[PDB]
Amino acid sequence: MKEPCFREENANFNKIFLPTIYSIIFLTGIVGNGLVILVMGYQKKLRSMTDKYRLHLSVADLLFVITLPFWAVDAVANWYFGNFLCKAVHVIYTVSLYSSVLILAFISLDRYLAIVHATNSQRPRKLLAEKVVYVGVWIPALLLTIPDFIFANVSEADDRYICDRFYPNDLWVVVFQFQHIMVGLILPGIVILSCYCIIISKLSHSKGHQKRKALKTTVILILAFFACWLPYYIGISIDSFILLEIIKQGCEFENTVHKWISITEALAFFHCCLNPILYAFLGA
Amino acid sequence: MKEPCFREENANFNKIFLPTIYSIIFLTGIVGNGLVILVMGYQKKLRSMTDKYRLHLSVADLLFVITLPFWAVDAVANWYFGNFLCKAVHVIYTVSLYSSVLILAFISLDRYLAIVHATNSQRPRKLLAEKVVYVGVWIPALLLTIPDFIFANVSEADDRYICDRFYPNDLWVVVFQFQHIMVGLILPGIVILSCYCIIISKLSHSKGHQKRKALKTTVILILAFFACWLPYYIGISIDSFILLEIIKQGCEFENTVHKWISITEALAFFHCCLNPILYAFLGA
Amino acid sequence: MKEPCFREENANFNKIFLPTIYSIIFLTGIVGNGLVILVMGYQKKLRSMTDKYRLHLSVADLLFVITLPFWAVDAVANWYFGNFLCKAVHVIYTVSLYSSVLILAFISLDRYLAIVHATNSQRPRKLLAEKVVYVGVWIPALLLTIPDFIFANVSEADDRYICDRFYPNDLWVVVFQFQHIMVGLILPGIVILSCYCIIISKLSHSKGHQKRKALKTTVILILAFFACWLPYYIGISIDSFILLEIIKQGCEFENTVHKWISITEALAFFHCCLNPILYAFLGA
Amino acid sequence: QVQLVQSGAEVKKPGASVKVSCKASGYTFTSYGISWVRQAPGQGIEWMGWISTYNGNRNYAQKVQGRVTMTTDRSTSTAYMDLRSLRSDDTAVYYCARHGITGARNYYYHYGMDVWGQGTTVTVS
Amino acid sequence: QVQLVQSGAEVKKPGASVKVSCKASGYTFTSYGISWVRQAPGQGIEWMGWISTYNGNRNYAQKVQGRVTMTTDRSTSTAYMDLRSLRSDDTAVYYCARHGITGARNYYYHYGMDVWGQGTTVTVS
Amino acid sequence: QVQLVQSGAEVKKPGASVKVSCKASGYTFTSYGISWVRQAPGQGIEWMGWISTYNGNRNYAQKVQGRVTMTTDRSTSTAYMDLRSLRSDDTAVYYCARHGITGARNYYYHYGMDVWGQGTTVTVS
Amino acid sequence: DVVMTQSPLSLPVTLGQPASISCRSSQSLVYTDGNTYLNWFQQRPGQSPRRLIYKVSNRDSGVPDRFSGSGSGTDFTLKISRVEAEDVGFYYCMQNTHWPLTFGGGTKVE
Amino acid sequence: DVVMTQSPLSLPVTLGQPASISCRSSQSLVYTDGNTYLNWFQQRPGQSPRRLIYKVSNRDSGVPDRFSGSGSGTDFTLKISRVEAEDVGFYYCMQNTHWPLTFGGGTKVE
Amino acid sequence: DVVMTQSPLSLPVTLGQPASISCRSSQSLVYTDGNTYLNWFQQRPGQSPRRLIYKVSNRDSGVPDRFSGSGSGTDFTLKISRVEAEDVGFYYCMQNTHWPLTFGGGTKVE
Ligand SMILES: CC(C)CCC[C@@H](C)[C@H]1CC[C@H]2[C@@H]3CC=C4C[C@@H](O)CC[C@]4(C)[C@H]3CC[C@]12C
Ligand SMILES: CC(C)CCC[C@@H](C)[C@H]1CC[C@H]2[C@@H]3CC=C4C[C@@H](O)CC[C@]4(C)[C@H]3CC[C@]12C
Ligand SMILES: CC(C)CCC[C@@H](C)[C@H]1CC[C@H]2[C@@H]3CC=C4C[C@@H](O)CC[C@]4(C)[C@H]3CC[C@]12C
Ligand SMILES: CC(C)CCC[C@@H](C)[C@H]1CC[C@H]2[C@@H]3CC=C4C[C@@H](O)CC[C@]4(C)[C@H]3CC[C@]12C
Ligand SMILES: CC(C)CCC[C@@H](C)[C@H]1CC[C@H]2[C@@H]3CC=C4C[C@@H](O)CC[C@]4(C)[C@H]3CC[C@]12C
Ligand SMILES: CC(C)CCC[C@@H](C)[C@H]1CC[C@H]2[C@@H]3CC=C4C[C@@H](O)CC[C@]4(C)[C@H]3CC[C@]12C
Repeated sequence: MKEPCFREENANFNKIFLPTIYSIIFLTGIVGNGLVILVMGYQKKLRSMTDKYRLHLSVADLLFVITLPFWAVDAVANWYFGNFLCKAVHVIYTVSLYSSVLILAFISLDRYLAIVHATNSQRPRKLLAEKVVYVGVWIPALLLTIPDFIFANVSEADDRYICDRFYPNDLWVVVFQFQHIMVGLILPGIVILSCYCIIISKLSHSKGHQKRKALKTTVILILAFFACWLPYYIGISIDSFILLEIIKQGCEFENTVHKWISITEALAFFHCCLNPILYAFLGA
Repeated sequence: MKEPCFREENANFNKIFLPTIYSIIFLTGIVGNGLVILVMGYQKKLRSMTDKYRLHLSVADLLFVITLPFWAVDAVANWYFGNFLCKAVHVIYTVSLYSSVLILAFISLDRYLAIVHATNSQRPRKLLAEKVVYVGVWIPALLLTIPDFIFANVSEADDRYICDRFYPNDLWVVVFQFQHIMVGLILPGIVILSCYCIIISKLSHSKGHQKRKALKTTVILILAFFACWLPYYIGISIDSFILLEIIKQGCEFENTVHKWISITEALAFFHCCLNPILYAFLGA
Repeated sequence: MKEPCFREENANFNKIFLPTIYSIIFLTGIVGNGLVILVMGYQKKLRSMTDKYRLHLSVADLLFVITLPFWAVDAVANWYFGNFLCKAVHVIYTVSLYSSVLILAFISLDRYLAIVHATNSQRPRKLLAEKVVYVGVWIPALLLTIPDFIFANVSEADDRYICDRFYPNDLWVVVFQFQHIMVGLILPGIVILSCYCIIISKLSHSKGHQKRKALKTTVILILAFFACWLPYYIGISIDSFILLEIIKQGCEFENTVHKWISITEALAFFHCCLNPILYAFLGA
Repeated sequence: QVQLVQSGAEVKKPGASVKVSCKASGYTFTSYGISWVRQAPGQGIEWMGWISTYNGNRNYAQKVQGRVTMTTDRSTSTAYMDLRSLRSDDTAVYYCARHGITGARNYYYHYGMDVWGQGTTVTVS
Repeated sequence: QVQLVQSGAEVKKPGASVKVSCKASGYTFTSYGISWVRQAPGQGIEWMGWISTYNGNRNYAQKVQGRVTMTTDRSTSTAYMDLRSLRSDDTAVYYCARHGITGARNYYYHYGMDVWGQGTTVTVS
Repeated sequence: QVQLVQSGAEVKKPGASVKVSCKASGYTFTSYGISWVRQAPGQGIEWMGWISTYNGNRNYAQKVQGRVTMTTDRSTSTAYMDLRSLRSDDTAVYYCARHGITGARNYYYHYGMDVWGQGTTVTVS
Repeated sequence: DVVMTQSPLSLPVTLGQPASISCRSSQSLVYTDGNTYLNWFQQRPGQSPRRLIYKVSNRDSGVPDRFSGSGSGTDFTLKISRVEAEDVGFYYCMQNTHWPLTFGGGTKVE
Repeated sequence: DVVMTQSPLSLPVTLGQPASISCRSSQSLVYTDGNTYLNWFQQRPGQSPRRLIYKVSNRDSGVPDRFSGSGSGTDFTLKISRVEAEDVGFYYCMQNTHWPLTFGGGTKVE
Repeated sequence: DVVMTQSPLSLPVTLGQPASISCRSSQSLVYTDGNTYLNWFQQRPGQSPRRLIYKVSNRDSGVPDRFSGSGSGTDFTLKISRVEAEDVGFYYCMQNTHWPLTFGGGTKVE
């Protein structure tokens, strides 16, 4: 029941910024993920507990990377791939990042189990890496895409086909944004924070050199994860709050936060291409 | 005796940019500093020369990190903590960064003494790490906050309480800015530059593997320190120069440099959260 | 045969951004390059195959770094060094980056020869590092500067001397931009991509620990190289395309791409100061 | 195919209120806004207002603001426009036109003006 | 409490000069600028100028610029406004109002207009 | 030294066309644009158009646009200005002035207006 | 806000030769991205207006080749290369770049 | 620069019922951050002007609840819910958003 | 676009004392970088115009010290500290900040 103002964005800057970031991410992710997949699955033919997690993470990152050219084309020019490809691209994009973040949390939990009390950790670790991982990371990721699989379709306006997500009301958008941010940030973030601290608290009892290596590594991992993800989720959260009509600063702030969300969503994709560097320490 | 123009800044962008950077720095700094304090002081109960420097640096970084939520609240909303809390926050903020940079210089000097001539370096190193460090880093840091302890108070304007630093004239502002930049940049920077170069010049005489590790590490440290600190001090220096009426390009340049100083001051706080990663090589 | 629009740029932002980036690059590059030159050439007096490549790369980076103060002065104030110094600075700037990128490619090729088939790689490696490297990297770099040595001169306009590159027509500019991007990006990039992948494909046959170190290192190198170079070349390519009158979005896009090229050209110089950190793993 | 159907012609007394209905069929009703426009006899086509039919942020024109309301219904996929303070010059032909595009990530207003309704005429005496 | 006290009423001949003093007490004088304003008999309140009392970058109004000066004093915490080229229409009531906020990191101008002085009247004949 | 030389005076009938040539010597012809300007008898100097002599993006003025063309030649280092639809008021003195700077990385327009040609006069009867 | 005038108000044309109708806006109808939005509507009597060309110089599917538009900046026009007996009706030009939208005056073809 | 007019110039009101005074600016008094600054001053005869409400619809401490302001964009007004015998004086509305500041015309309450 | 007026149109001056000529622009001639471009031209009869001062208050090499300019914002002027017998001619002030350029009206010195 208020005056609508439509979004205005820097299209000229986006048309140059999105393709180059997408190209960098595509090249680096293809290189790293293909190399690690070739190293782990194709040649070893005998995998340990951590190798399966690495392979799952690499598969998720490659699945995310595959859809990047479609996003680049959409950013540069009109959508030219049809409704079915729009749905498939959206589904893959939603699945891949959820899978990657849940694999991050699962790797953290496996390290917790393996490091603190390893005397009786054989059976739980084996069961977690064999059976629980599937129903933990892949099934919920597939289930959460039903709204994406249903409500995503291409719209015809003038000449420009629009591959967008259409929701019948703002409530649907809000509930889905809150669920996305809640899961993705809160759950794995809390798991990692309550995990690594206890791990290196227990390490310092009798080991003198592994403790400093772990202190350096966990801080690196936490810094990278948070610097990649926090601004995007902060933008989404404040956008949801202003969509709930509890934040009223006008709507120039709304255009500013929309630009912030777009730029940070473009930037946050570096996680997929940067994961293979971070998690090359698993076997030691 | 000239036309005053008041500052105009991108409040909408700042209200989103400052909270997220502050949140990232707060999380990473709390994690790393708490972990290193727990590792060093709480559990070891027997410290070497480098461990004391690490503990001092961690304490300084934690002291800086503690005040971050107040800055975030001030950036987002009005000041709501009173005059005494304003003074205390300003004092802690001024103390912590001075302490951290002087500890950086002292660690560099200790490495110089320990590496070049270690045959007769026992007594000077022990004395420097036992007695000299206090009167070197902590006492001057406390003494330099007397202007901050005196001239910082909250101002009432309309409804908005302003936790700011008030100086009776521009000369006081200039003298204090020049002293700040002079000390913080010139002294430790010159110490580190004239230190590490001589260290690795002496290393290459008879060692073949430590030399390349040191060449990689000192360059990493120098690059991180300079990339963190130089733009902020450059902005402060040119602001002081234009305040001295020796730089006259109008005052659109003045608004631009004020925005640059604000953004770079927000960005330069990454040093506190990034120190624990850099200085995990001290014991080897 | 169309309406000309002249470039409009953010001079106020550039006058602060270029000096600080140039200062950071100058300090870091001088430090690192001087230290590595002192380590390798001045003291060793007996060099292996990789040390010669390191020395060549360091010399190229130092040559690039030397000209930075002239660029900083030109960005801040008017050109005050004359025609001959303008020509010399342009020639050194054109030579240094070509030399560095070709040395990157040559190091990659040497690693390819040394790692995959080292049984019969003695003579080709020795010949490549002794004779071929000169006519490979230095001679073409010198030859490509003839247009720079001829067409670069200072222009007098009002009071401001302009150290710029003057071409009699747009075709000359286009042909030279296409040749620059083609060589610099396509050739070494393809060499590195087709090189490192095969290297680590062959490593995994019988080695278990070197494979993960190489997988981490090659990904680091590729990510750094591409993140440094791709946006600049993308800007140059799209500028050439819009100069060929096959891209017609107005010319606000033209001002935006010119600003993008300027900023990215300022940012891409970090490669020279960051090379000594990346390539400290050559001897192992 | 996509189409918009309006109601029948109406005659009303001055000072009364009128309700006009616009049923849209053949496409997703919750992805495009609806603009109501008027054509007076012997006068150019003049805009009055627009309703987004998705978050319902209606917007008016100063000539008509304060005397008109717009209300949508997703279940019936219909748009209703109520006009009060009826005057002598309000006798005209009202059209219901699809205007703008609304989505989660695309909320512009220059993509539309394609399909029009059959148009309903109202007179006063 | 915070207050501003001005000088007494004055009568002057045309072409002379007048000095008006404004003593501020109860707060830090070097944190808020001072604006001098005039109220003419049977006319709206009209602004003339502002002095920052901190860096002394005074600013004027085109109606009065070229014939007025403003000078502050931190030790006595007083503001002085000298007016020359006195005319017949300059008979009015002058007020000294706190305006704007000045600080090391806060130098805005929309935080003020709170407290006024007692106001001094000057006449010409 | 740097100089610009124009052609001789000309007399023409109404409705004809005129060609004026401007030879620039002493400097690089492909680094500065050329602006053609007119001075009428008893009237201020009035601009008509500019040619970049480097990429040839000429630009005109609405008073003259549609009846004038500009063409450069690098080999002879000359600028030509053809005027058609000749009228009675076109009798005036035309000047060829160096204007603006053009380069690979510097393409501004506020650096120039330094050197003028000798100026050629054309009359109609 | 933007006001337009159409020229001519009335254009009687004999069957068999092309015709033109020109309208100019108050200000430049160029959006931030460099694109321009202006469409032309034909209304036969008793019918709802029909969208001939949507973006300037671009026509929809399902109309003859005779209609074609051209223009830029502030000046836009539509030319019919051949007048047919079924091309009689009212013609309007409207812009959708600024809020709110504005229609044209209206041109009658006889 | 900004010019204002107050309405009405003179508002005689009988004791016991509310009254209203409205003033509109030449342009929109919205700053870059989305906030708006406009205050209302009451001047009793022989006294200095008193600041009733500082930011539009926000009043200072120490004044009765009877005064209240409302408005946005270009149009602002102040309503007194009940007229008391001590509410006689001049009323002005001024803005502090652009340099320089401008006062209102002045309204007398009888 | 920018229009200028020169004052005075005709300035007869006796030899031996300084003179002044002032011109003001329609709008502020300040570019984005804070610099201003305005030059003054002297044209002797039968000769091409000569560039006395290129940027306001800055003169070229090869002219006497008598000419000097000053001004800012919208108001600019040129003062000749001493009138010599060879300083007779037309004077113009032109700006090169906006496209297109505009010349001055023209001042005659007698
Ligand atoms: C419609 C889309 C989103 C469906 C995507 C499903 C496909 C791509 C996913 C679903 C579950 C995934 C599998 C999950 C577990 C493993 C075991 C691992 O050791 C190798 C990869 C492998 C075999 C994955 C390959 C990719 C996979 C089959
Ligand atoms: C994706 C973008 C926006 C954020 C990238 C943030 C991460 C990837 C960056 C931010 C700070 C960086 C760290 C800064 C300092 C060091 C110390 C050095 O001895 C090893 C690398 C290490 C540990 C860096 C690794 C990469 C790092 C953690
Ligand atoms: C008013 C504020 C700024 C005063 C801050 C003073 C406090 C927080 C500082 C001053 C000196 C500091 C101490 C200096 C030296 C050491 C020895 C070290 O092995 C453990 C920490 C410890 C014990 C520090 C703890 C923090 C400390 C006590
Ligand atoms: C705080 C922000 C603005 C600046 C951060 C700069 C520092 C932290 C960044 C800039 C360049 C980075 C370096 C770039 C390349 C390498 C090589 C790699 O094999 C180890 C990490 C290392 C050495 C990085 C460590 C972090 C680093 C030094
Ligand atoms: C006009 C400018 C560009 C000419 C630059 C040429 C000079 C600076 C370059 C050309 C070839 C270069 C040499 C190429 C090879 C070697 C061998 C190496 O083991 C030490 C450095 C050394 C000796 C280089 C020093 C710098 C050098 C001499
Ligand atoms: C020059 C600017 C614009 C781009 C800099 C990009 C390069 C230098 C940065 C981008 C991402 C960075 C990497 C991010 C994460 C890690 C993991 C850590 O355990 C070692 C360092 C390492 C491998 C960093 C090295 C430096 C790095 C590769």
